[PDB]
Amino acid sequence: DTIKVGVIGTMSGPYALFGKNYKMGIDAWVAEHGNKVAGHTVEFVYRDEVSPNPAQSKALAQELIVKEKVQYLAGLYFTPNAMAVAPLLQEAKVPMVVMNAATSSITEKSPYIVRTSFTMFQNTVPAAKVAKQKGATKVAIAVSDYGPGIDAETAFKKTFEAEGGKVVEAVRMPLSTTDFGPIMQRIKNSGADMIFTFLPAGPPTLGFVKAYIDNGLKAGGVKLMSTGDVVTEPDLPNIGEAGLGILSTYHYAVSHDSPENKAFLALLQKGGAKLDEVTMTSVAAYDGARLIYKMIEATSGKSDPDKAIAAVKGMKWVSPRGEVSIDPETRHITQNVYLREVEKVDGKLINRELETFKAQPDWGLAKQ
Ligand code: NA
Repeated sequence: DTIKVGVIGTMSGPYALFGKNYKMGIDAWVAEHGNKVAGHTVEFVYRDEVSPNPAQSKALAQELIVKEKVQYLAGLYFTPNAMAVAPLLQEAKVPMVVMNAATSSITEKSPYIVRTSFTMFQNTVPAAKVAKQKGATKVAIAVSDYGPGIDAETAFKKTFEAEGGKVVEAVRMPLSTTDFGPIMQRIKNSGADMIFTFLPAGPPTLGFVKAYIDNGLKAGGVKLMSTGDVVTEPDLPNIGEAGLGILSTYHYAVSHDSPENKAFLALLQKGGAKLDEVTMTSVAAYDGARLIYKMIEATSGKSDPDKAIAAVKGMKWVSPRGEVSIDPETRHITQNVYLREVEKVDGKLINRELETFKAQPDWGLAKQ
């Protein structure tokens, strides 16, 4: 009668907050909705992804399938880890609800993947539109050198150049980069008036932003446009008031002003989470738990991945982030993308949402 769900996330190490947020978001879901579905108890089992390490995530998934007999897998912070698990799913008859990894093609790697996070194209196409609206003419792109960074670079170049913008520099930064000073010097030298950047949220984003400020680019009038990965709320106090004014596009802000988001923050606090630790992976986990409960109801708690996936395709609901749906073609969450600016409101640094771009699909797949 117990159905287990195996959640793989960054539970320890440099990215620990992001995996802790999967547990926070699932705990919030359970605080509201309970742990019973279709006459079964649902139990979430957590395993630690740690870092980009495909073989490790493959092995964790296989252990969860064999030893824990999970009916569903979920989580996956890093793209390469999600890619390692994807080819297992159909033979194992276990769906995977991706709660972060954001490279567009992940959903194409199995019929049994559904994604409740975001894609890089989805958030980057609005960033390029806003860059043009804000008067940028020459942009330097700097992205981490792996799947989602390459998607962000491609999306920004294509969209910005179609708007008449020029990309004057494009740097793919190794994931291991910790000293960002030389990159900042290269950007200065390029004469770009704006930077567009993505790095995975965690130490790389903190380092990049601090170098952008401390090397004087921000005060020198080189504006920063990022995806929201680069300015996650728990790092705003670590950047401090020097981060005021940084622009980003993203599908979720802790400051989102809606009744559903206010209720979600209350549930996070009631499930045991702290507000200044809340990140985007919590909302992807909360919505991913909704989809898992729907799949269990649709299948009466029996393993039947074809019926489970069919039940979530086309589903529409109001998330804490805004109105969302699962596109049946891509199995990716269609959602608003917001333009935000780092602001201080009632003594707190937040990403204030200034503009909405409604109902964005995964632009990386939508024109195929
Ligand atoms: Na597809």
